[PDB]
Amino acid sequence: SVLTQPPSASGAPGQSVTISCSGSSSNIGSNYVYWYQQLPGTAPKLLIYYSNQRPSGVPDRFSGSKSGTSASLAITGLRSEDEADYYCAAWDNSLSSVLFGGGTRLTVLGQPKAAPSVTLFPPSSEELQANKATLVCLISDFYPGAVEVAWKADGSAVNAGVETTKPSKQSNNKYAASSYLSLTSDQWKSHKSYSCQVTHEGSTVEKTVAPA
Amino acid sequence: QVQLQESGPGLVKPSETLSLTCAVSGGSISGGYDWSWIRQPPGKGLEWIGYIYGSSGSTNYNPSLKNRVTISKDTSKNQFSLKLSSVTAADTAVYYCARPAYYEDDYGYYYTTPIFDYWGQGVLVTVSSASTKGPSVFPLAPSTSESTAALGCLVKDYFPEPVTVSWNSGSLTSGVHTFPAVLQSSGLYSLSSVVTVPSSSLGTQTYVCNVNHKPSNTKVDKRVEI
Repeated sequence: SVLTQPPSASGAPGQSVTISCSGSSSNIGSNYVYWYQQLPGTAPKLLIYYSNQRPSGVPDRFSGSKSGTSASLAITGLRSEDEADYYCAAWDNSLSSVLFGGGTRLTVLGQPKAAPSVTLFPPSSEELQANKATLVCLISDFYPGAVEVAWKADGSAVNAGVETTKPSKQSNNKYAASSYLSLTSDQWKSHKSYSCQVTHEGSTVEKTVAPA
Repeated sequence: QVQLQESGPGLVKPSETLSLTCAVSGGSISGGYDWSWIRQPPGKGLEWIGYIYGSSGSTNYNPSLKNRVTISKDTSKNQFSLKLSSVTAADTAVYYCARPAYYEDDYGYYYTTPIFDYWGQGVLVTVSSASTKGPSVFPLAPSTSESTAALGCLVKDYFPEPVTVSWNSGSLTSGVHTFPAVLQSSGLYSLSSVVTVPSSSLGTQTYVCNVNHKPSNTKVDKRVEI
């Protein structure tokens, strides 16, 4: 006995979307359903209780229902701020447990492209005294959430020492990422310049630093 | 103001026992509430662990945890706690404590057990056989390039997560961006926290990043100078 939700859902701004939750007679078939909304990096918040009731602060854009062994969360007048993970929950009489659905990640369509802002830091003199040199390339406020990051040494593609994070959704619905080029102090001073090149939606932004 | 706050070790070795507590304020632990633990593996979904009922001591647990779980409470400290034995990587998660609220249903009852209306901030527990490692903190010194200046702190080579960074003891909040950490091939994390400031302020204003790595009980306040 599990609660099954589609992992992803989407809708257009100003339109509606329905998120389904499938269970069995022992949980949804005989008990109230609860819904929870979770924004990135925050604790979940109660969204719906007793299958169709809203707590204070939840707009009537959000509505819940249940029929048989399934339940549904409907959201109308979709806004970009509704992008979140939505979980259903219910008590199961057989297992004597609260069950959660796997969660449904809601995407609101039509959000405009946003080019990344790129900031490149050379190593600090403190790290250089330890014979190490970490270059830091910070990438923020881009949309959609997919970038390619390449490093250059005197304009030649760097292979060793690159590590780049997955994109993570920011609170403003755009994305952030970072890339690290880990060098020795000798390698850093061995080239005239280093570059961090960030490609996003077919266009690139490149920053360059040089050992001064 | 009902408030919950988790505390406990961020690193637990495989096969040992995870132990966490939740300090409750703004309300007595003896209230008629299902004092609940819920967890969420990084990047995955919620899982209910169980509760202890404040006015009886009665407990109920998720059978997925297979008799590994004990939830207790302490009235003298106004806290409840979680013990999870024989942990594995499947037990790495952010652990939340939570409290229900009373909503009357159509027949006059409160069904509190699946209602989580007040949540703690959550505590990350990483189940790992690798050792704790405190960070080295280095200054990151400096549409636009120089009307504003990005300065920051590189928090290098730590384990496990998390690290928090504030700036000027929390007095500086505008323009702060603390990035998600990178996991390097060494198995150690690094992150960078940056604040964007008016370039004029680089003389008249001191900037200090307040780094906290609780798993190594280590705080570093690093002055960032140009």
